[PDB]
Amino acid sequence: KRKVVLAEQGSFYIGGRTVTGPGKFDPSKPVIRYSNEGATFYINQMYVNFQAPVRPRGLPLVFWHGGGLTGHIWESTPDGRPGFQTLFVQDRHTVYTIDQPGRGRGNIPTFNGPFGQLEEESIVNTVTGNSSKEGAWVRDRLGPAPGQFFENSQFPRGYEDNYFKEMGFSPSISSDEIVDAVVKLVTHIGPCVLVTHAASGVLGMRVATHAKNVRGIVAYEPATSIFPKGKVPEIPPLADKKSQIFPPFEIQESYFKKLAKIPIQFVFGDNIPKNPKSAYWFLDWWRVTRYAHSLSLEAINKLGGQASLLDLPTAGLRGNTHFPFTDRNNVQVASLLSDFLGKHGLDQN
Amino acid sequence: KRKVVLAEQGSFYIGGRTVTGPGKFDPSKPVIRYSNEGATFYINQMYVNFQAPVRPRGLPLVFWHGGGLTGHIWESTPDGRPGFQTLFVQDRHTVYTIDQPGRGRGNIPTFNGPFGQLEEESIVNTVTGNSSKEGAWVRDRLGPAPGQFFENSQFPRGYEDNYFKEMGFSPSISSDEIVDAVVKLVTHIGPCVLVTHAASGVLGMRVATHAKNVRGIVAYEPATSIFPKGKVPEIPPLADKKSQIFPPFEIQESYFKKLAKIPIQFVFGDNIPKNPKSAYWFLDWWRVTRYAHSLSLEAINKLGGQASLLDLPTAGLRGNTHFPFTDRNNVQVASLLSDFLGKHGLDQN
Ligand SMILES: CCOC(=O)c1ccccc1S(=O)(=O)NC(=O)Nc1nc(Cl)cc(OC)n1
Ligand SMILES: COc1cc(Cl)nc(NC(=O)NS(=O)(=O)c2ccccc2C(=O)O)n1
Ligand SMILES: COc1cc(Cl)nc(NC(=O)NS(=O)(=O)c2ccccc2C(=O)O)n1
Ligand SMILES: [Ca+2]
Repeated sequence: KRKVVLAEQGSFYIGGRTVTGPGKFDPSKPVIRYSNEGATFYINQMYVNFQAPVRPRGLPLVFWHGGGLTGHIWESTPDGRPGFQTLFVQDRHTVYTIDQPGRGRGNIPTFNGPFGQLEEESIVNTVTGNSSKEGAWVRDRLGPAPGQFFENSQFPRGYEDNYFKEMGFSPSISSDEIVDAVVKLVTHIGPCVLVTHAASGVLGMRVATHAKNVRGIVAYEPATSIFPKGKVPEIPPLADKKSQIFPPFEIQESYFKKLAKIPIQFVFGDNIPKNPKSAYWFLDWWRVTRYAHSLSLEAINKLGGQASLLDLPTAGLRGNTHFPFTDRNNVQVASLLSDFLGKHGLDQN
Repeated sequence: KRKVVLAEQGSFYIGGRTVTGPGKFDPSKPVIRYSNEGATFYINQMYVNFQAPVRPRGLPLVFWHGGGLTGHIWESTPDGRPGFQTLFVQDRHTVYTIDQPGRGRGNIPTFNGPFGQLEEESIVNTVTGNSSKEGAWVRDRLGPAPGQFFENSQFPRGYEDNYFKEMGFSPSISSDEIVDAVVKLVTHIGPCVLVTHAASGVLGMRVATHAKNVRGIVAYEPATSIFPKGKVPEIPPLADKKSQIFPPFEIQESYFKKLAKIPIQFVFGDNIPKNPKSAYWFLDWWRVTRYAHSLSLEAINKLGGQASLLDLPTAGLRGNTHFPFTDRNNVQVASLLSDFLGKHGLDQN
């Protein structure tokens, strides 16, 4: 089960643009100096890895990490078991994994000067934000509070250090430029399936409205909902009566209707409450966010779509976290993804 | 020949520490906020990838990228040919590739606040530095000035954008903490060989003085020379009679002596001038830096060592850049690395 046979593997950079400092470069002057003089910088490019099996069947899969993550989460679980990259090469799909602009091997746009600043232009903000171990613990629903685990947890307990070390900050790159890089990738590889997670959920939906080569989407616990412009349904605030979920993204209806042309599945793990929970902000946040997504999928289906919501507990899988593809039962989670691909013929040539 | 059979592959995080923000975490309060309140942050951890062949022979190889780079440079060349990772898995070595702390999938230590600042504490500097395309062009000796190639160049022309997109800034993480992470990796792996490049040259030498598991070093064009404390020889300034090379790193003789106990090879490419070249700063810089390394290797041999300098043109290979392992003749470069491993018994069990 750890063995993998690759016809080919590799990695490359795609997307991005260039920005430039003032003046001219002189090769006789000291080159190692604090200066943007005569400088050309490549910024906002994306890193892409691929592994291809011998005799691939069906469409390539593009795995797109969630917020603050990298392609590592598709490579291995925190306790060292095979990730979805290995599992789906074994399932005879070519597999692409990316580090989006601003994350991991993607570009972080900084120069000579305060972070993110190229002379007078602010490419990204100098002030950053970042989550904590404690924030990530409850965001990911390991348990209701740091140090605590829900009863039938599929988290790989004992490997907390490995898990939280994989997370980090994102600079303030425009979401337009992240979408642009993946649109370019989808043009490059041809017909494919996007497999997204959390923060890349809404970005993958946006990519699909720009790229007909996206033939299906599976999104693990997407973080932001998407609706036709001006048609966002009423969404309640959280139980604290003061907080709200992420403002839904709105796109013009002519683009939204492209989401009705491909199969789309949103997958949710366990321990999302049915009723308000004022004591546990992130549990309540997930309740209302999942509700918003159910309305988003309904709007897609009313336009002729093929969108569905899969709650892993309804499929017989209990205890999954916000990362079902690295949980202890990730092989069973992968089996459900294979089922989706097979149902729609995305595993056949 | 692109096919690769892996007994196993994966990745993991290792090394690093934690820093903590003020106060306590309350799961009832909004978790997504501009605050380090109650926050634990994992910082300065390293990303590690591994690919193991069936029936490995000899010691595992740890490939360590140069300055501003990532493990991508061992995966593929800019024009998409197999990198040393593939070539040496095919050569029946287990291959580790790393993204060191502060680069790629390694941690970049920043929080909520100005880049690198945790409340009143500066973990890394807010002001960054970075090379340009122009500076990298002449540092890497593609040619004497940006956009110009040496006639004999082994660079994969036409893939310049791909090449420069792989480079980025590094935050001011202490070199001690980078060495510490690799020492911990070497402890985990067991006996191994370090293959370093440019900025990681001096760091790999330091790791070997702390880790008897390092059984050999091959360094491609190391950037900083190393000497016993108080025994730095006379090194001239550059031809401009103003600039100097990087100040040599000095270590205790009792640690320096450990470098005499393992085989060490420094590898240099082509187009490094023999005589002073005041018109081309980085060509002259490489002349004096290579000279300093010659004296460093001499110092190791006078302690009973086996340290050698391989100039690729003397082996019949002409035109190599600062990245010989991604140049057009990188298969021939790899053959010379296999020759070194075989002479010293590092390719047998
Ligand atoms: C006219 C050719 O198209 C391009 O210019 C182009 C476009 C987008 C990304 C990369 C390239 S590229 O060629 O500069 N490089 C690649 O195509 N890279 C690449 N490298 C690997 Cl190792 C694999 C791959 O696709 C599987 N693609
Ligand atoms: C957890 O605690 C904190 C603290 C602070 Cl300051 N910022 C964040 N931001 C995110 O988690 N941003 S997200 O983009 O990864 C994301 C958000 C909601 C739900 C999911 C995700 C996610 O992609 O995993 N989380
Ligand atoms: C090229 O032009 C500029 C401009 C500025 Cl501001 N800073 C740098 N820094 C480096 O290249 N730093 S290095 O660490 O990668 C390195 C240095 C010398 C020789 C080799 C390397 C190297 O690792 O490849 N280069
Ligand atoms: Ca989302």
